[PDB]
Amino acid sequence: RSFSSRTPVNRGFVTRHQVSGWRFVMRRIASGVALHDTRMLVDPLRTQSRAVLTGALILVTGLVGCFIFS
Amino acid sequence: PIVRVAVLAGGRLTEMALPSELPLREILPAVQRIVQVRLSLAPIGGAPFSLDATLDTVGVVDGDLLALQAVPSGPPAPRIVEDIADAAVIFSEARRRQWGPTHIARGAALALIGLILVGTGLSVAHRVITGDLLGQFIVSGIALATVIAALAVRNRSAVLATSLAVTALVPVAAAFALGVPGDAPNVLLAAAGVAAWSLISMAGSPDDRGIAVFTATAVTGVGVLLVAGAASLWVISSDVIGCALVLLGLIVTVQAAQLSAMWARFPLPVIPAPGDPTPAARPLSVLADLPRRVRVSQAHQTGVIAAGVLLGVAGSVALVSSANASPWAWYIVVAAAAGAALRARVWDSAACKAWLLGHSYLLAVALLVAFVIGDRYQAALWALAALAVLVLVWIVAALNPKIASPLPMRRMVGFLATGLDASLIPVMALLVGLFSLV
Amino acid sequence: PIVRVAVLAAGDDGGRLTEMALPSELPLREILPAVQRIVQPAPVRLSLAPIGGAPFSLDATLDTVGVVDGDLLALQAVPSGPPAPRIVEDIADAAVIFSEARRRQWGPTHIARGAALALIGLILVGTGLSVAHRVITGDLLGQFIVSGIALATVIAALAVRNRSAVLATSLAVTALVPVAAAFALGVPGDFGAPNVLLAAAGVAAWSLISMAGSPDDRGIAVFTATAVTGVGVLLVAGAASLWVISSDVIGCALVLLGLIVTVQAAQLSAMWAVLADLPRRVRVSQAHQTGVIAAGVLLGVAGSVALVSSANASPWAWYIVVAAAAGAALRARVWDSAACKAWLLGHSYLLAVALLVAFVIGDRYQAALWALAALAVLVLVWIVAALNPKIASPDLPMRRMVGFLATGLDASLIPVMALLVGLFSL
Amino acid sequence: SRLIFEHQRRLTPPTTRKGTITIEPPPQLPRVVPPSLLRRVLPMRTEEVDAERADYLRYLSVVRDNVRAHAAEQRAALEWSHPEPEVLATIPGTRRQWERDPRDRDFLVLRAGRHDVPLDAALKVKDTADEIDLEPVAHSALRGLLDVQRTVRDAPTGLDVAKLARITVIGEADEARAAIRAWIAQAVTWHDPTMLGVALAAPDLESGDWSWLKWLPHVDVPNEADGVGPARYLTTSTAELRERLAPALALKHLLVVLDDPDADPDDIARLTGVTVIHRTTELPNREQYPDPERPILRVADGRIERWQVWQPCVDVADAMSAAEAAHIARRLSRWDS
Amino acid sequence: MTARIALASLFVVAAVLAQPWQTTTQRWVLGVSIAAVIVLLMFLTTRIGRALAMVRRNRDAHRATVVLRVDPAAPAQLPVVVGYLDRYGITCDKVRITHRDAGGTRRSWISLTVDAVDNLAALQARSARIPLQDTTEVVGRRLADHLREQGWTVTVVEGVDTPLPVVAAYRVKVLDEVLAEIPAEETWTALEFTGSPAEPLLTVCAAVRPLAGLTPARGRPALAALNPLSTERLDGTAVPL
Repeated sequence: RSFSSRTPVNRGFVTRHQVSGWRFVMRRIASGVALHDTRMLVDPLRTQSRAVLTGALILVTGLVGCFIFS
Repeated sequence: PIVRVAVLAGGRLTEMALPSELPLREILPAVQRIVQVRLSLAPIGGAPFSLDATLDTVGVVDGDLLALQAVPSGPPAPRIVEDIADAAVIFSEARRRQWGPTHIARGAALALIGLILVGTGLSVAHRVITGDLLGQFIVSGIALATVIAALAVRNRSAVLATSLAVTALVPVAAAFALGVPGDAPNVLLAAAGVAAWSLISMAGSPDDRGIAVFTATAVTGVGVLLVAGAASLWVISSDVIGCALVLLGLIVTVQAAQLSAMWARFPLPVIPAPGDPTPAARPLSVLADLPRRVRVSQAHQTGVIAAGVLLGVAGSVALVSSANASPWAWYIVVAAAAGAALRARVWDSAACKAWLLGHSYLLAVALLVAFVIGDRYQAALWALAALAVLVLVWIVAALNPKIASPLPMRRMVGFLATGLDASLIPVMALLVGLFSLV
Repeated sequence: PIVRVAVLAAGDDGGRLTEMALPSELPLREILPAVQRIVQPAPVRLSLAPIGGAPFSLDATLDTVGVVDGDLLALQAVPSGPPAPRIVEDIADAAVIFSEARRRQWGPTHIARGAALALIGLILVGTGLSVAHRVITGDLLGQFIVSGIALATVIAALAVRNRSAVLATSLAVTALVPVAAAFALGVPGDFGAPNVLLAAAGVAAWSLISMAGSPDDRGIAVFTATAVTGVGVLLVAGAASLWVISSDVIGCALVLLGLIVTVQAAQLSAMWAVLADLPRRVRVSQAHQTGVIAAGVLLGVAGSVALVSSANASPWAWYIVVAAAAGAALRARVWDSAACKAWLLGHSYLLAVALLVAFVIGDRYQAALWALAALAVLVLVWIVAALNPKIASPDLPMRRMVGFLATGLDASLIPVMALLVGLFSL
Repeated sequence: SRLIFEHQRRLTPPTTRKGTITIEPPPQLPRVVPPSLLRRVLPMRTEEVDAERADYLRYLSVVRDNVRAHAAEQRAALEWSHPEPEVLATIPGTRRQWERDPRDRDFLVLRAGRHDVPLDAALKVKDTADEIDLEPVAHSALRGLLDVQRTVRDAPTGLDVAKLARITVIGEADEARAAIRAWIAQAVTWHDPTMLGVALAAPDLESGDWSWLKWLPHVDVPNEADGVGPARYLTTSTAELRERLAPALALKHLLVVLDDPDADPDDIARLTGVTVIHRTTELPNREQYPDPERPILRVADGRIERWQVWQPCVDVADAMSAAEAAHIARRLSRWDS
Repeated sequence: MTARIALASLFVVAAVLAQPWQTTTQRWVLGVSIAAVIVLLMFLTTRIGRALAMVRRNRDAHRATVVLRVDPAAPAQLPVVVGYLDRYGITCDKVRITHRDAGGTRRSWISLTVDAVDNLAALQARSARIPLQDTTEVVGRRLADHLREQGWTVTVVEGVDTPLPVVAAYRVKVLDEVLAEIPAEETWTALEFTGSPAEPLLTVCAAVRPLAGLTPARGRPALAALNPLSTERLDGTAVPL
């Protein structure tokens, strides 16, 4: 059918899984010293940070949209 | 019928084997001969025996610790006892010591803190108001003496050390501000001095006392440095300093716990590769230090939130307080204040919630003192009225514990709390004129 | 070779205190069954302990660890068992578990402290704003807003008296800043002579109103201190406003009032207030003593500033400020408590600080550096007295010499008061 | 004479749930793709695998709490049945002195220190994946769980003297006798004189070092008088001790401790309970596969290192002094049973 | 005596600034200053105040005492009674040994005074109320048991005696010759130890119904404090033994 990731028994480069898992751990620690629950059903810190990031995105979008209206 | 006991006589107890059912008038000379006035065998803390009663009459069993002592002069001394009921105030009369030498140390420490504060204030007023180079020399001398005092006593006291290091950053921040002549471009060096001294004294610290006063001054000094750098080199108005300061407060208030857990130096995750990692486990020497690092993380988080509030009021008082600025500034001020009040529904420590809910109070007080120091005296009464509404909405939530007890309503409150900091930075683009420059 | 002690066994119901004759020169594991036989039935392994200290380990006898014949020994436990620290390796669970020593619940009891602190801050900053409006412009809204919020905080500190008694006393304490600002801005003129009389009268009247209607302690020392201070400034401004011109007899009059109410503090505090509720009355009388001594220090600093603030200061005044400072510092040895000693020792510190403030405000900047030098000398002798402990067994006839110096130096400034005010040269 | 003892039934100890605690295996590293850039410009992502990671770490926190409850229950049972050797001076007067009946799971086991016992629960994770890669954080967290919570921390430990039949102790002569006195006091406090006995052989014994064994009711034989006390077993030679020990060995246990490093160690055997605790001079070289019986325990400064090949086996030992064991044995001479 | 040094220095500095002694304005003040410095010099005005207070006299429950009548008194029982100034956490303020030589039979009393302010919270543990008298009787019973044990006999009494007629209560300067020599038909002698029995400090008063080194007491409280049931301090400064 398919081939799952298998390694039999007998350098350094960050994969996508290591980066995503590191960011999940760093969003579990920072939701452990802030919310004092590590269940991570919801996480409001990511909501605040993505709110500020979409604010910067709306700034960049309006700036480019005024650059084509210039 | 033999009872073997230990008889105390220089207090070396021997081991004897007395006969039980004989009167003590014949046992006592042999005991005085073996071990060493009418002497008699008494139990410890008791009366001596009747000298003609046998040992299996009084009730001596194998293993008692008798003692040779003289018979008293007739009374039994019946060992009175007074029942007491509140003994915890006796021990509390022993911990509550008198004047002693442990009060002179606290008095001299408080007197030294008062010396450094008064010597900063007078010798700043001797340079700001009028005077020659004599004024700033005292500030620099007090600053360098207090730095070497707070760095020399870190191993002897560690409580007077952190107190001298907290007190040290008012003559440090005053020594570099009016040290260089000129004017402002002088808050760059003062912000650098208070940030550098707050980062030096955060190195050799215990678990607490690297609390909010150090990392809040560090993040506040770094933010004021990164804002005043854009004013020292370029030329920007008050509508850029306030925007950059409020934006910096929003940035390091939102990204506060990530920055805390990065700055706490936790035992970093050992997330492995999909190849052949087989990584070593965390040893038990670094796992037992963890309840110290959690407290350091909590103190750093409280300080980062407090520095974000101090920066978000430090530029909020520079956007609109000059003279009748644009209503985009009067929106950004209320937007940062209501945002820092809405973030208090997120956190769970009490000091972070207090510093976030006190941002509106600090904003009203700072706008009041900036309307007074700017000589307006008409919007100052309105800032006092806004402070009155703030104290009223504190009181209504306090004495009536139904309003302060939190399913679509909370979702709408969260939607407002995300809409405010989503719409802040576009209004920051409207305000400075960065849309109009393109 | 026995010693007679009395052991205390407060474990069962209240406690038992029993005198006994324990044999010295015998290790304590041999005589603790005797104590546990006498005092307990008339288990962690219990040991004798001095009250206010570590328990005696059972290796040492009563002689080698030093109990004087007649001591009071408690029956404590062996000092601790070996504690087991919790150990977790998931750092998020270590952040939620090891930070539970935080009392981190918000609750409806942090909002009460926040609301009380917010109300106190609002009262203080409204007073500050409207005074700063009044003392730099000319308006009838300064008196209006101050007399509004002062009446508001008096009514809101009298009517909450039988509801909290912690917000009531603290609100009445912070209410005498707007009362002091509301009474001092009536009949404006050019700030006058009797504006300080009206302010001191209002402060003393409100302090006596709130002290005679006070339930208990925690807020008697501040009210007694500001009451005696207000009555003293009232009795000086009564001469400075009604009697004569009072050029600089105000300073000697205030230092005389401070000296009288400091050396006679016991008689004033006795004048202030079958086995009774004496644990309350002792605390009340001690608070009254601390208040009267604090008022003496404050009146001494006030007159000591009013003498030598201005230029061409007479050298009798510069003697008498130092003599009052050294007398009030040498009166620390006669008072038993800690706060009275602290006020009498810090009178000189408060004098140096207030003289520095009075030289900055008076726009001199030439003797304010000398005020900083005197403050540096005072904190230097504080640091020298704190570093190596010299308690007052030295420093038996030398204590009599210090007592003679303190009797003379408290008496040497009484003729200099009459010499400075021109009473002798009439 | 003496007092009397009656066999009051034992108090109920906190029951240990030594069963099997199974953990579900970690997920099998689901493969996400790079986000296919038109999907990145449009507004199994990382959100699905992060929600699955959070579900597995919630389950792992639940089973970590259950394992910590198992460990606290086991340490409560071990601290109830092996107290620190200052608590056992309040024991021998109470109703909990002669308690260890031979049907118990802790009978004739003698406390010796405080080290990491291996948590008798199973802690078995069920896997059938033939070398499949697992999810990296969800496998790293279980790999951190299965070695930190797998062992209890410092907990009261015991020499199982029911099945040792000899003990060899090496060390300095007044810090090894502290350990011998400590676990022989643990032996003489808990078990009745109809269950164990204590003998001794020493050349300089009546000198405050081993004299505290006068008062014990265990050291007596049945039916001798000897003047002062019945027989006391406190002899000086070694074969002469065995001549005194003739009817007692031929099941009442014994702890026939021998103190002299010379003079024929283990002359009694080579039995079935005569655990002759002998102390010697120096360590062997390549001693022949150190048995589950007859071991060799060097008493260090604070550790009791078992001779294995130094595998210290006890992190912090307990050291009862001379007068402390004198107070133990003097408060115990009243009761006979 | 700071107020009298103050007024004496006031009159002396009034004399010193009165140098031009002319037309009797700066001569009357010189005469007043040399006539008022001799009445303030301070050991004479206290005699006038005590005489006026005697003319005024001619027109508690915070300190509780226990008394014990010891018949065969001795100096060797003075240690076990002087240790009760601070022992068993009760800190009695004063310990008084009073002999009465009325006739020939010397009657000896022992008085212990427990305060309630000096050991306020040492009594607040006994009950929610303060049992002052109930613990002063406990200290009295403990001293009675201790003194009856060591050989003497002691009995608690409550109606003790009359030290003054309802006569001459001198004070001594602190010793053994005066206490063995101090006539009339009734003589009283009282030693009073106070202050931390590692180094106690005593006063001694003595009444009769000047011998060698006595001092008469002008102006009575010193008689009314001399009964063993007094809660007072036998006024006069104390020497360190």
